[PDB]
Amino acid sequence: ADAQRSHYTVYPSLHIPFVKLLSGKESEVNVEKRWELYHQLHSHFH
Amino acid sequence: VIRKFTKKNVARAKKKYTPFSKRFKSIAAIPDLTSLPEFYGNSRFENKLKTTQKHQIVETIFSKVKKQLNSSLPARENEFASIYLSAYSAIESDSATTIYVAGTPGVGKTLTVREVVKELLSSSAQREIPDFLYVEINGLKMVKPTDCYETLWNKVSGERLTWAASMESLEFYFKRVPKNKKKTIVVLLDELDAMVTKSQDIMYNFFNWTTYENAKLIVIAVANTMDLPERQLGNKITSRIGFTRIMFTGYTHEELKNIIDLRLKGLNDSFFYVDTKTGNAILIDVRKVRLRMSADAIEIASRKVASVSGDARRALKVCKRAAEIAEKHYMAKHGYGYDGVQTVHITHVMKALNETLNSHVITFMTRLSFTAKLFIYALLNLMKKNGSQEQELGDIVDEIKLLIEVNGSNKFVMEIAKTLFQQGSDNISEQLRIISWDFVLNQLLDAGILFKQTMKNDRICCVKLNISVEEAKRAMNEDETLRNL
Amino acid sequence: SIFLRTKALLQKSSELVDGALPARTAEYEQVMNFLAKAISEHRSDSLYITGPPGTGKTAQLDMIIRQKFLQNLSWFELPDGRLESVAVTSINCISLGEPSSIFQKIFDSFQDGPTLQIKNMQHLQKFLEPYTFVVVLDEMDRLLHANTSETQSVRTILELFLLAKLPTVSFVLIGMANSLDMLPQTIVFQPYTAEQMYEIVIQKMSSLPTIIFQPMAIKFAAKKCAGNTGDLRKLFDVLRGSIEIYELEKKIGLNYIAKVFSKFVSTRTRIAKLNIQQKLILCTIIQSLKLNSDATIDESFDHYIKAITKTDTLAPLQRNEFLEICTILETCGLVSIKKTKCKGKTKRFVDKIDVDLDMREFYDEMTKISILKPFL
Ligand SMILES: Nc1ncnc2c1ncn2[C@@H]1O[C@H](COP(=O)(O)OP(=O)(O)OP(=O)(O)O)[C@@H](O)[C@H]1O
Ligand SMILES: Nc1ncnc2c1ncn2[C@@H]1O[C@H](COP(=O)(O)OP(=O)(O)OP(=O)(O)O)[C@@H](O)[C@H]1O
Ligand SMILES: [Mg+2]
Ligand SMILES: [Mg+2]
Repeated sequence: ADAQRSHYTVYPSLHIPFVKLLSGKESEVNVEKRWELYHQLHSHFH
Repeated sequence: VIRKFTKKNVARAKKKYTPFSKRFKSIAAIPDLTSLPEFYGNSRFENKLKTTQKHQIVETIFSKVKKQLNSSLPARENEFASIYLSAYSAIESDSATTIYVAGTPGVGKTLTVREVVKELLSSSAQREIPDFLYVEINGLKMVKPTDCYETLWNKVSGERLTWAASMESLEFYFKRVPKNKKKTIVVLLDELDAMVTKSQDIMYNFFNWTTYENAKLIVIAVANTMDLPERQLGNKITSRIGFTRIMFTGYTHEELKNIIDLRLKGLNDSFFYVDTKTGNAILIDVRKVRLRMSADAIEIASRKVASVSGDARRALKVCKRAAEIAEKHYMAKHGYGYDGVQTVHITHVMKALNETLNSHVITFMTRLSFTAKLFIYALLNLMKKNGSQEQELGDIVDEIKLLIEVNGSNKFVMEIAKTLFQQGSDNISEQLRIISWDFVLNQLLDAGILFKQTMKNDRICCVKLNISVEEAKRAMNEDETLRNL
Repeated sequence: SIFLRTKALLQKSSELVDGALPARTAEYEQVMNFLAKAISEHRSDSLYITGPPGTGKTAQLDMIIRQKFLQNLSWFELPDGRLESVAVTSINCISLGEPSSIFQKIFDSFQDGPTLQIKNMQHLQKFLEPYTFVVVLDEMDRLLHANTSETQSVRTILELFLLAKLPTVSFVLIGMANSLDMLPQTIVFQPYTAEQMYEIVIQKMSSLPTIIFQPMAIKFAAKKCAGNTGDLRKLFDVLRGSIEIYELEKKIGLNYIAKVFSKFVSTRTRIAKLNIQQKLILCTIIQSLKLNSDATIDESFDHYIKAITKTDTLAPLQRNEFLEICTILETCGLVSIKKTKCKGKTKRFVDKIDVDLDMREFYDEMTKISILKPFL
């Protein structure tokens, strides 16, 4: 059991974190455009 | 490149790192090692220390006696028989075994083991037993304790390897090599307690190779103590060493007599041509002189040594010291130099015995200065006052000051107070320590009379007597002044 | 002769002459219940064998490797009969530089080829992942790390016994150790009994034309050697010494076994050989270790000079004379002298006296002498 090991690496099995607002009735392109607006404002700050 | 430190004195031996298990392609490919030129042993400095005499030196009558009493077997016959029977049975059966021998110093362990292997080599020279290789490993003659691994393998194969490679080679040789391709090896492990490390790997390996079926190895282990495995070794090694252990007891006085008179067979009660011009004596202006040692002198020497230790070295050195005392008395009265009947009787032996037993300690504190004895007297007074076996140095300072200022009616104290506190000057101010205070303290520390603690405060640092209090008071009572107050 | 052959067969290096030791027939099946289980199903499990020294653990496991069995590839004949593949090595762990190299030592047994650097459990695991492998580890106690606290001392052994149970790796780990010198399945080799030692002795002596011992002698030796330490090496040494005493003094019999135990094994006789001057010194020394209880020679001698002045029995003697009588009591076996740093504000090396002689027999020998009774 790897839980009894001190450290172990994992290779797991296998597009934006912004979620759909307005009680789940937001447009998908509104979510993407919010993501790009946050990215440009955050870049302009940093 | 820039180095963080340097090692400019590294001296590294030319020893290979590859063990014997890789020396051949397989176990079946190993040849007969007995028919190998470098295996089993098949003195370049002895001409360095010679020179021409350009003189004829004088050998008096006592000189042959003193050379016959040097350390360089009438009483060891049962131990010889046991060690010989075990080693003989192990050699001629191709068996591996351990023979354990213990004893106090000088009781003949090394001499008996060497004579046993000499008689075994004589037996194998006339084909009574198979031929074997004899190896001596003395644990006190090794720089590192692992060097025994380097030594034994070099005695077996002729290779020079490093110690871990040597011990791998020895493990492979004892374990895997067949008996028909091998030779018997008898290993004397002398001073076994010196081969004891923190992890007992050397002891385990040496006694575990004797439990291998193919090893053909006999280990004679010589130790100080009967229960050295029980005191310092693990239970596996104690199991492998065995329960059968051979004790070499100290000699009784009849056996010490037998040893001494075996040393004095050819010159005791014998005549010499003495040549009294120079004193140089030749064994058969010139006189025929009988030389004898008293039998009662050997009796009292042997009795004292046998009661104390049973050491043969001690008995031989006592008789040699008696002969030296007699020779010094003899050469004093004639002026013979070095370039009737002369006897080593009872009194020379008694003066030789008592010169090791008289204590210089009380004689040493007798001949000290007044200030050192005053230190010791104040320390004794503090030890009896507060009952402590450890006194602060500031207390000793105050006690010395009190003894000087209380016994101020004593004439010696009147004469010595100005010396002790002003060095008799009346230009030196009055001192807080006496003159030679640090001198006598350091002197009693170098002599080992005192112990001092490592503190940098001088007043609260403590001091202890390392010698007996009875000796200190007996020294203090010999003085005329300190026994008065 | 036949004395020579019996002596050769009674050595600890004697040859092991269907695959079980003569008094071990239980435990061998237990190891079979580890082997024929995990060889067939290719499981990863860990065995751990304990026992006192000389219980047959190395001998039985070597017989198992010899008769019932990449470099060390063999065939294992199953009870079903599949003859399946296993690589078996046997490593004594004392002949190892560091404990942490044991994984590398596992690799050098099972390697033709490339030589990799293995300094952890992970490398040996990923080497053994794409393949079964059985490693017998003699002297498991050598894997302990000294002076490294209780948790970190068992570091390598936890790695070995954890990888010995890991899924989709094929590793069986048999670790023998000794209990007096120190989860996997635990098997204990119990110490041999006198009947088992009799069985072992007659089965070993069966190859000779005749048995040179009387059988009450063999049973007496077995009963006197068994117990809480049933070490077979001790019994072999006792019988070999009996043959040796017979050969020196000349069937064997009981008297030679008893003479072995008489020669190779008391404070009443030591006191009785002493001079009244020597007897007073021993009385003062045990009296000296009553008040101080960690006292030197010069503190014991100081107490001795106190006892004389209130009694005036015998002339008072000097310190060096006191030490040689104390050295006389070394060589007859009553007083013991060591050297260690004293416990106190000053820490330098002093010589001390310790005494362990039986106190029950000391008071009996000294109360008979009237002048010594003040000194108890
Ligand atoms: N039985 C003896 N007969 C004659 N000389 C003896 C006898 N025993 C000892 N000696 C002498 O005393 C010396 C010391 O003996 P040996 O070297 O064998 O002592 P040891 O028991 O090994 O002691 P240690 O523990 O100090 O090494 C010998 O070299 C020899 O000169
Ligand atoms: N049942 C037996 N029958 C015959 N010989 C035996 C038996 N058990 C042990 N022996 C022998 O006893 C000797 C020591 O046994 P072994 O080395 O196997 O002990 P051990 O339990 O591994 O002890 P240790 O922890 O000291 O290594 C060997 O010579 C071996 O052949
Ligand atoms: Mg010696
Ligand atoms: Mg074993």
